[PDB]
Amino acid sequence: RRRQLIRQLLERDKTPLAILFMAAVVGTLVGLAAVAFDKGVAWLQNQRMGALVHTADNYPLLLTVAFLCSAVLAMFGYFLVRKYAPEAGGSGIPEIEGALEDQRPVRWWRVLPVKFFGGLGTLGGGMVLGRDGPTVQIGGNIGRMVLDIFRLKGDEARHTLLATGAAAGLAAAFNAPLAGILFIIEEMRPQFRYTLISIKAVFIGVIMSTIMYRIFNHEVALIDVGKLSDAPLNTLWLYLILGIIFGIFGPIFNKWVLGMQDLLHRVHGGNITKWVLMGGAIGGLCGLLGFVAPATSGGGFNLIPIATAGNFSMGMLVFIFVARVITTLLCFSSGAPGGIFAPMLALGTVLGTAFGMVAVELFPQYHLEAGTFAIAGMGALLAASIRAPLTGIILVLEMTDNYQLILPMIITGLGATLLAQFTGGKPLYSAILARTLAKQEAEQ
Amino acid sequence: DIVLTQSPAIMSAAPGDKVTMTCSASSSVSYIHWYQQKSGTSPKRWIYDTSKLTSGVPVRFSGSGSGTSYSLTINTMEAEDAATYYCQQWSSHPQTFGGGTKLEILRADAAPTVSIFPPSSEQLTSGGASVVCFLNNFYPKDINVKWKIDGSERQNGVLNSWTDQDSKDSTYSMSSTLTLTKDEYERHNSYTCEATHKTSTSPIVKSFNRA
Amino acid sequence: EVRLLESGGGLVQPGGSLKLSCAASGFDYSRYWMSWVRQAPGKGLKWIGEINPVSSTINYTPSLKDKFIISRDNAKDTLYLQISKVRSEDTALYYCARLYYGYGYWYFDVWGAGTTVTVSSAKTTPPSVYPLAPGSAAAAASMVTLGCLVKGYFPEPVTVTWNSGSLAAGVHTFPAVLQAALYTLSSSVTVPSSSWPSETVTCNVAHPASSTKVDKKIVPRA
Ligand SMILES: [Br-]
Ligand SMILES: [Br-]
Repeated sequence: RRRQLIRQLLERDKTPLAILFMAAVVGTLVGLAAVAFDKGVAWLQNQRMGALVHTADNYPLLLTVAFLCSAVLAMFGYFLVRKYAPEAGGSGIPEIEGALEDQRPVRWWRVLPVKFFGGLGTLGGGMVLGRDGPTVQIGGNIGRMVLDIFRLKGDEARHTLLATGAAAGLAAAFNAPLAGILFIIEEMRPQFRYTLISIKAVFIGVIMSTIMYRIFNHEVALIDVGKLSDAPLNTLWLYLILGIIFGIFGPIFNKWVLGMQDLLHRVHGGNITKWVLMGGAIGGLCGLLGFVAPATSGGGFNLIPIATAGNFSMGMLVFIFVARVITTLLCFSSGAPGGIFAPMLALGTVLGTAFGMVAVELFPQYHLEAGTFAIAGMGALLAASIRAPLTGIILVLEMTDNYQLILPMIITGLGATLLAQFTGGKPLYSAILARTLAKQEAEQ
Repeated sequence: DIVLTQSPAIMSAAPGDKVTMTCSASSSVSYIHWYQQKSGTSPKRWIYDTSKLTSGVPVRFSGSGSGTSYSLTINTMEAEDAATYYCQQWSSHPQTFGGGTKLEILRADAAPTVSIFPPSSEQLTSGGASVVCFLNNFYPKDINVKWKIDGSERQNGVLNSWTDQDSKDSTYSMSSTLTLTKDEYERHNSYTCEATHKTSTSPIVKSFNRA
Repeated sequence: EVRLLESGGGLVQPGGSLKLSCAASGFDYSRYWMSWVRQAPGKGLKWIGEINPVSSTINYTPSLKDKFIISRDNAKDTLYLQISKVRSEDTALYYCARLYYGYGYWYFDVWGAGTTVTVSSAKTTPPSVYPLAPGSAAAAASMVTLGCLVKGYFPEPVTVTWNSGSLAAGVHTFPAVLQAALYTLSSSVTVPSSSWPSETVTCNVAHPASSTKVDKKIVPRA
């Protein structure tokens, strides 16, 4: 196939100006969408704080308005999803991947509103869920919308604009441009066959998305963890030990979410009213735990700098890990709109910090700072649960800027992804697309 | 914890010459460090991680070993290499240094230039009498001194003080001071000071008489 | 340059207390661990303790409760060591040191000059400074050997220079010897036969612990 390739190499990277320009506008809208979605989620969380003050004396009434405020916002989000867009439940990264396989539709006229407003409800009530899901799905659909509006033709544009949407979408959720592009290249593209996704364009989308986010967010970083210490070579083996711990825990956590989806589906059977009533009990629990023990609730970005700084006791870190594993399953397996990405960072950070603490006390000749082990384990559940280790690495790299930790991060990740493979685990986003594509056939 | 015992506690060797000291540990040890201390200066980091030189350290130096035994070595020694070499570990906690190994220049033998001094007029008015004897610029450092007062031997009120090896001629000096009260000093006439070396069988007597 | 300069060392009464200070100049004093290592007179190097830049974990050798207190002031660029209930075991030269590593087995990177801590009940005392001219029936050789005796001072140390340190060659000051809670030492110069008493050989002693600067002239006897 020599002379074909001779002509193919010659015709390499010449993305049609039409697709390049359309990725430019797609990134800009996904930018504004994620910016607005972010300001929105914050505003309800603030109102919710100011309500607990108008009632800061009658401690039971305090616990009540904390429950009901999140119950109401939760239910609203469940309903908006069951009634008008069922595939905007849960994360939504499984659907955008399916859409790249051409096995699920991009129903943009329905999802943009359902996800955006549905998420504002579940995130804004302080449920343990991430902005990733919402912005990723929302962003891909925004790409289809401009595909349809401008009626561009071809697989290139349909797969590209669908991709450049979800990349710029994950970028704007973490001020994380490189992580976004890498998310498509390692995790979201069609995994078993070639694709025409023009990377130069996904790139133009991520730039514009990131510039919009910088216009509304500069001077404040999502995670400021300072510059930590370096890692001596004779310490690396301790990070691989950490990865092995994640590698067996990774799939163990994947199993629970699948079965917990089942155990919660038994709760409502499929009945839109039992379901929405359940999410008000979940959301109300979260807005309640968010008052009485905030570390067990919320997205989890807040407790990351605190855990890295060694500011928790070892007991507290154990408590938090259990509790946050509990409230993470309750929220994500219920199907409420919102990603799982962000809260898995916290579960990872918390675990590493606990590991770094024990590592500090066993090896004073090593001169450890528990903080480096948090930064390594932060992207670790991403590796052992969703099996996109290269994406978690550049993600944590972008958010904490401790590049001198590049080796223990890479090493703990490969450790988690290898032991997750060898203990019979599956990439979480791909094992969700399955049971979805399998029920979307088992009905026949 | 982990005891380190450096081996040739003191030692000499001529310039342009191979030198080898030793660190030796009760338990097992990984990657040892070696510092060079000269009399009056801060210790200097000389060799780290079993084997690794430092910027400025001349390449005649070398380290080696493993487990529970390491060593420093100088292929061709120099003069500026005379110091104490301290090994130290941190493979285990807490870290530990060794005892030291003093490296002194070896040279030709030299005999003392002996000087004896009578108590000054100033010290006498205050009431004391110290007779100072200076045994100056010799090698090696083993020596004996004897005091005779009216040619009878004296072993009390004598105190001696050697120097460290010299920088320049790399010899030794040593001072012996007999201290009495003014009264006992005026009871006798001849104060003599006798040095027994290795360069001769017949001591260098120096004395004086008050007359 | 990179400089570690420590002060605070002196004379202290037993059961008392001192706070040594180490002053840093030439490098970012954070990001580095610091450490104290003392060296008893004529003995090996001994490890006190260490302290990490954020003051969040301090380690001390197997030695008692409040005996040592290592602390640091990153604003001031200075390292502190407080020794409480001082014994005679604590009489030693105290070194300030910055730590580093290579393969991860750590070492003592750059040291400072040191400061000396003397622990005795004996009282500060000035030196008496006596000339050692050669006997009046001298064996006036090619070179003549002069001296001065610096008798009965406390504590250490004295400086002894000759003709303001211009006669730098051919001098030995001897170690002081301690007796009945006092110190004594002598210095020896050697100058050519022609130099003395032609010119003036002077002995300059300085014992700062008692504000003593004295020059003593060596004139020939009789
Ligand atoms: Br999902
Ligand atoms: Br989030």
